Amino acid sequence: IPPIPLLRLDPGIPVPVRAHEGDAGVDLCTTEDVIIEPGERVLVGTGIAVALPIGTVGLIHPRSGLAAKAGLSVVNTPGTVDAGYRGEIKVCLINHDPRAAIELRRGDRIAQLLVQKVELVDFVEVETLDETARGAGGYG
Amino acid sequence: IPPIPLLRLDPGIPVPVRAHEGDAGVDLCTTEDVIIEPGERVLVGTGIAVALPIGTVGLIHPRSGLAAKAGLSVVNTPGTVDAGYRGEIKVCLINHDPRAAIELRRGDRIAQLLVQKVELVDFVEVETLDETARGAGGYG
Amino acid sequence: IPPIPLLRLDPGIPVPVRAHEGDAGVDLCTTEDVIIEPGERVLVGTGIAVALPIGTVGLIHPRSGLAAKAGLSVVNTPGTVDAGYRGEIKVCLINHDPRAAIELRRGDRIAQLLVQKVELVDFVEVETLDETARGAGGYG
Ligand SMILES: O=c1ccn([C@H]2C[C@H](O)[C@@H](COP(=O)(O)O)O2)c(=O)[nH]1
Ligand SMILES: O=c1ccn([C@H]2C[C@H](O)[C@@H](COP(=O)(O)O)O2)c(=O)[nH]1
Ligand SMILES: O=c1ccn([C@H]2C[C@H](O)[C@@H](COP(=O)(O)O)O2)c(=O)[nH]1
Repeated sequence: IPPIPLLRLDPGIPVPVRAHEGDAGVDLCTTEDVIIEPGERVLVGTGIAVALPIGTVGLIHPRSGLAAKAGLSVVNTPGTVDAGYRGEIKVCLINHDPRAAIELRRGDRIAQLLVQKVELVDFVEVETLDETARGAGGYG
Repeated sequence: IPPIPLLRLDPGIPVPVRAHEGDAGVDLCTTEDVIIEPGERVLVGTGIAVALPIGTVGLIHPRSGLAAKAGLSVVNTPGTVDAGYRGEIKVCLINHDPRAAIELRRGDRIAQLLVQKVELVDFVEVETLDETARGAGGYG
Repeated sequence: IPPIPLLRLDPGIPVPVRAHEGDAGVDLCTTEDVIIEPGERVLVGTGIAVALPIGTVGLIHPRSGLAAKAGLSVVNTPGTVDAGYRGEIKVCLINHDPRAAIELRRGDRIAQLLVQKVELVDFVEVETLDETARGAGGYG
């Protein structure tokens, strides 16, 4: 698989690497210290820009450990990085703990980045849809 | 790629379109005005139904801008739209800001819809699993 | 498609099944009773371990009904289960309702598990990225 071009915007942030051979994501870091009070959110930079190939999408997922241990998550999760995006990747972090603030230092790992294929499809208006077993059963 | 049949249930909502050639998602709108007080959630309709082909899934992701700027997100994110679903697509919105209510008007864009392949696999019970390097290391 | 080896760690939890032929996910249950007070979170076990093949990822999504009806969600959503993981799958649940606690009993369905392909790519540092129409337009 062709590697993804990565631009290091911040010399103090390492190039992300895959920790185990089949791991879905690579770690993303914050380029700045932040204290996130309970219920508050903050947008931080990751120090990198990428050129994802057309046909793929980058997905920003919360880190599992910080989620369970501190309530740290991502407001717009899964964060959606489009193939044509050439800016710095940013993460919108939120503290879901009711009591304890979260302190993050520059260089701390804050999220993980997955790359997947996406169907670049068009939607064609029709007058009727075919029928299925599941039907209109759903709870939005 | 074969286009996806789309049924317009609401004549006041446009047919979604892909804004740039490789963008992962298309915009979804609310069919109704809502004011979402801090910490509250609401289920809104999008005015469309689709027939996704077997082998794919529709994913409802929060919009990036509204997430960072107002704290708007989706409670069940990523919202999972099954291939056999033939009802109106709905979005369960939540206001994660601690202070400021969010006002959305009919026609406002509230989320984005991605289409991806999904593995329709069966799970076979075994007595033992093979071993790996990562192991049982995880923080749920 | 080759079925996924599943290890039942808890004899009181059923083997997950796909409810309709094209449904994206299978149901995951909690192995324990929990009461989740408003704004609080809890890590529960699902009673199963799996061996996902290299090249895939397991994704833990909130259940749609409980999200809209009770505010139940997943803190690290989408929960990311790596191919090399051989431990018990766990779910970090959170109550986003401001008022009403959520009571879940052992055996209740709490989430859904999807399986998708993931691109196991490397990132190669470059000095410059190519240019696109979308550009650096984004709201993290
Ligand atoms: O954000 C969502 C999530 C689900 N659904 C619809 C389409 C799904 O296939 C159906 C699933 O609901 P349950 O069958 O899981 O209740 O609900 C939505 O409209 N929006
Ligand atoms: O919702 C989740 C997320 C992760 N994991 C497990 C499987 C993952 O591969 C492992 C990853 O945890 P870390 O290695 O990132 O700590 O934890 C879960 O059981 N449930
Ligand atoms: O978590 C996120 C989400 C989005 N983006 C960037 C890359 C996206 O393509 C662009 C999309 O933003 P809008 O064009 O949707 O405003 O923002 C991020 O850096 N981080």
